[PDB]
Amino acid sequence: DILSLEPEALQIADNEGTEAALSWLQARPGIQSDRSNWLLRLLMARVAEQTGKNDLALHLLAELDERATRLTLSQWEPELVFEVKARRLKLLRMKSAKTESDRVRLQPDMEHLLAGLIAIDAARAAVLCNS
Repeated sequence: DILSLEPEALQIADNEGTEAALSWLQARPGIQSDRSNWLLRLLMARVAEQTGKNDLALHLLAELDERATRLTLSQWEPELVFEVKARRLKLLRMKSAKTESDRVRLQPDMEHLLAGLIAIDAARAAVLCNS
């Protein structure tokens, strides 16, 4: 999107020091979600490798790579996985009211999905707790 396109951090690293460029990279206010949180260290790695440091680039990427083998299913792209689970809840309110004898066990199939949404976006889920 936008967070991995910052060429002006190279425009500080050749005026102020390469330590000062890494200090500039953390104090940008946009880094909220885990996608832009992870790409920022690669941007820190690009500034570190370009100007002649080339040893901090390993530890910037190794501290990147351990948590790179995570963030799998609903961490990256939370807008997509929220579209999946909101449909499985909206379909469960149609299948019942024809066999009224197995509705005593639908509640974990709802209240785990209904707790699967509050871990993603608590604002959009509040118009789904209606009866």
